[PDB]
Amino acid sequence: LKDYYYNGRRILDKIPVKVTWEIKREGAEKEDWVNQMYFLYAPSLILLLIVMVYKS
Amino acid sequence: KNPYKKYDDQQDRRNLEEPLSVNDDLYDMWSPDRFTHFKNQDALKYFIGF
Amino acid sequence: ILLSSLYLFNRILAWQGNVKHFYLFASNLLLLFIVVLYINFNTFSNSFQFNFELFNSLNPFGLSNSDISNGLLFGIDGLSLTFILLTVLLIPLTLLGNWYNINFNSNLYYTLVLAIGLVILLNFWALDYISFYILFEATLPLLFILIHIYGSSDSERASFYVLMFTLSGSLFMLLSIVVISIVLNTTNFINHNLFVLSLDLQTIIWLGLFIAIMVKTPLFPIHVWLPVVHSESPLAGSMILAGLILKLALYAILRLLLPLLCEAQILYTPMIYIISLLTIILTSLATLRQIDLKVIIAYSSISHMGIAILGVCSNTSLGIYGSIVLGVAHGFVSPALFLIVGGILYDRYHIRIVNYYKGLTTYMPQLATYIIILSFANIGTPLTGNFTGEFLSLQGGFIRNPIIGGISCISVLLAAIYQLKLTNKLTGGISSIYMHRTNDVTIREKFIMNILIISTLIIGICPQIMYNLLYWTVNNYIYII
Amino acid sequence: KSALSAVLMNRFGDAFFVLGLCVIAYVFGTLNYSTIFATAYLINTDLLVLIMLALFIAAMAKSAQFGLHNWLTLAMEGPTPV
Amino acid sequence: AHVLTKDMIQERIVALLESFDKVNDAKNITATANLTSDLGLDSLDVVEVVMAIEEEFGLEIPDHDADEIKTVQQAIDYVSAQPAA
Amino acid sequence: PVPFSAANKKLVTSMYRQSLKLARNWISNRQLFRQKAVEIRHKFDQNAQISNPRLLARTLDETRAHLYEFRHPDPIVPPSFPGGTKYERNVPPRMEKIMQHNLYEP
Amino acid sequence: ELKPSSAIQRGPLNKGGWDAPHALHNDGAIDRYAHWRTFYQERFKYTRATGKSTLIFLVAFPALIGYVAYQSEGLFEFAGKRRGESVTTR
Amino acid sequence: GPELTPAVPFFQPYVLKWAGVSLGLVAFYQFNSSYEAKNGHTWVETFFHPKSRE
Ligand SMILES: CCCCCCCCCCCCCCCCCC(=O)OC[C@H](COP(=O)(O)OCCN)OC(=O)CCCCCCCCCCCCCCCCC
Repeated sequence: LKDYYYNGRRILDKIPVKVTWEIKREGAEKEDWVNQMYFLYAPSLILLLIVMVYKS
Repeated sequence: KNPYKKYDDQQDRRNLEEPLSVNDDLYDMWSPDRFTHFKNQDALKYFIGF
Repeated sequence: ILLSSLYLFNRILAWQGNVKHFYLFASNLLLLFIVVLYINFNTFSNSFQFNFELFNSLNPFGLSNSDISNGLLFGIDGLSLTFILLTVLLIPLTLLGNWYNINFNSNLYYTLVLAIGLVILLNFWALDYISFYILFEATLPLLFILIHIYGSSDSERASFYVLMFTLSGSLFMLLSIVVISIVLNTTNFINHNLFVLSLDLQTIIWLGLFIAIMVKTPLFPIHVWLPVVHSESPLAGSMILAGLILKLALYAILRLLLPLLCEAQILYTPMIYIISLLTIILTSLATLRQIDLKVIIAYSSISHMGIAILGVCSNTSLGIYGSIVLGVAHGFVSPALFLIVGGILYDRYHIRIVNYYKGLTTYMPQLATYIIILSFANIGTPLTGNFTGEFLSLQGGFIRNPIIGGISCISVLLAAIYQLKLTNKLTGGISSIYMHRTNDVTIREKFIMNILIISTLIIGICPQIMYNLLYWTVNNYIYII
Repeated sequence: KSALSAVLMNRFGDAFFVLGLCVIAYVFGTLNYSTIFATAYLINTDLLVLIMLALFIAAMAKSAQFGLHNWLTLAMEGPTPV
Repeated sequence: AHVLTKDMIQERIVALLESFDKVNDAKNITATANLTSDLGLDSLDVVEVVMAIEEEFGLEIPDHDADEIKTVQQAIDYVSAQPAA
Repeated sequence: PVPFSAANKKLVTSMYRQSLKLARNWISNRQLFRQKAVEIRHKFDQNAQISNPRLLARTLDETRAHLYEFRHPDPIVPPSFPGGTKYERNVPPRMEKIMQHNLYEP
Repeated sequence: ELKPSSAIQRGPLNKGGWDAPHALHNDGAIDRYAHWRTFYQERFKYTRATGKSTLIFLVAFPALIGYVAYQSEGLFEFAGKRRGESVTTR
Repeated sequence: GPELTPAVPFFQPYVLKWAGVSLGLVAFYQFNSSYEAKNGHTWVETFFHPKSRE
């Protein structure tokens, strides 16, 4: 499935939703790393900065 | 190199597959500018003399 | 917990088939855990705090609650906490920087990368010479395999260099550690400044320790392995090798050498200054005639390491603080530059020769802006941690020896030269004829670069923010009567 | 290339600037104007000459004295309002 | 801004040649006239004329392309081939 | 070295153009430039018919030497040409489609 | 008579992946130049010129720096020095 | 009058993300300082529980 989805997306330039290959690329495109890096990693880094500020 | 000839890369004045000298980095377009009007030795004479 | 978490790992592997999401999650948890440890770290105390012992005879598979210590000791002070924070900031980024370009046998690749990160993190916890040495060597076979299987065209020679040079230096370090072991019958870092060896034996032990330092830093004239290894390594290898592994040598100087061999270190300091000045000047000039992007970036690290050495061996508080700050800032900025040359350009064009690149600004304005920012950060523009580290290191060096540090001040110019010579050609001029237009930098690439730039800017504007972990450290190692 | 000229010649100046800052911090213990002007009249003259020479090489590059002038005329590559 | 047209180029070149004193006749200057043949311009005289043309339209003719133009129409098509002139 | 040939013509014409360019570069005043230009043409006219090889080759070598003695440090070039102040300013981009490099990521 | 087991079925090794379009148009001349520059150590020889560079940078320059660094060790103290005071200690 | 390019929304995702994080950090700083003036200590300090020096 992943092979089919990504190959269609890469050749046609169309997202395989909407269901016949729509062009609507604006938005609705989340990568598989975003949730981790934005809700765990980045808040962890913010907390580290706050802790350093008040530890100083 | 005369800049009215035509080159595949006009800015670099180079043609594709043209051989490079081993010290090509000292002779390409991005290398330090060279001055032709005087020889380097004579320019040294003039600068020291001034 | 361990049983349950292993079951979790196994099921995720069964269903997804790619281990990388689990590894990203584990590393992010590790970073959060280290931040929690920092929250509970007492700063008004120069004693090691989160101590534990492994492989004690009474509990070989557990933690030691015994009155005899014969296992391997671990614990942290402020100095080690600084580098641990750098390590856990960097590891998830080294996973994320290879998210899409590893396609064949990717599970092994990510396992190697995460293992190398975890070994380095444990190395910073080690509290005795043997535990330190074990974790110091354990990275070499992992790096050998990673570079051999997933490196570029010349990666066999590179894997052999990264194994053989580091083993070569490490074995002389091993001679020194054996001598310490049999002469003192103790090996730990908690009380090793209480043992005062005779000056002659000190002078001998110093040589082995410093040969290992010379290969690992690296210093002139045993540096020539680093450009090859960096150039042929896959991206995660380069990021770890430049951001973390080279910092182990600076840490080794502070932790293994200065507290034990103080008098010999005083005697040997002018020789260190000779070596560091040679490193700075000669490697900076040699960078000017390189034609491989990754090689140029790799050569830059060596000169910055020379400046850090000059700071850390200056016998001044400012010099040691500058060396540590420089190490951290380099750990931010150098992985970003390696990301640009071996992650972004190399994944689009699969080539590293400088002649092919020109005028990227036309189609990729964002990448050009990143290049400009990271270049001026790399040459020590103020408000960047690189400037703070270099400036304090040069202050300490100048105090230690005015002539040598004064001459060392030319590094400002020399670094500017090689770096800006590269960026001038990369961004300016007409778009190159040899390459077709590609995408500008992606969201993932921008995320990594943004993390690194914000870190270097935060410590560049207010370097004092590290002092709460380091103010004991800047006094723990200077030798003044 | 004109921009590279300017940035590199002024980095030469900035190298001597950093040298001067190191001397100033070592000799005076501070970079503040108030303290340096408070105590400069008591300072050893060789040290003051070292500091001022480094600072003058920096200013020389910035103000295009005949040592390090060359970038000034190359800077006319930029737009006229610049 | 300012933009030239093929006829403007032609009119300028024709006035230019009309101003030259070494020419045979003024009325005989055609678009496809040959300077060497019809106007009877010397070897060096056509050089003087090419130099006048470049001094008039503000461009720089290389040696190899200067000697190639033999007719007035050749001159006009060359001057219209150049973007900045 | 021919007294009158196509190659000889090409050489002498290139050189006379060089002389006029040089004179324009050196002389600020327009009237005097016309004076010197007329004189250059006279000098070029007088030696036009030299037939024997030695004398022609000698005159060509000596005029080459004269030109080299009078070379200008910085000639006048129009701004849009190679030596110009506007050369390669605001070069319009090649229009070009984005080649993809990765299956998953743009 | 000694042959590998018939029970073994070997196929080709394909690393897979998406063949991207070739975004780089390789120049053979530049590649040859880069190969010569990258593997220069394989062809290096000791001649007069290369030996002279060896003697300047690996022998002479270290000796100059070493003389300077061992002669000037402990010589200077600058902190708060006043007029008439020696800035040297020996 | 120069030409017009297509309309572009002022608040991009990057504007919202960076402004939000930065302004939230400054708001947190001021709240901590005010909570310190009232309570006696920074609200962030309360989560600090190191072992005693002894
Ligand atoms: C093959 C290479 C050579 C291998 C030789 C070494 C192998 C070691 C294997 C890794 C295991 C070490 C990490 C786990 C040990 C820590 C467990 C622990 O509980 O630490 C004890 C310490 C004090 O705990 P306690 O006295 O019981 O009081 C608790 C009060 N609530 O509690 C603490 O203060 C917390 C200590 C945190 C330490 C951070 C450890 C970070 C890394 C953890 C995993 C590393 C895995 C490395 C894998 C590659 C192999 C090197």
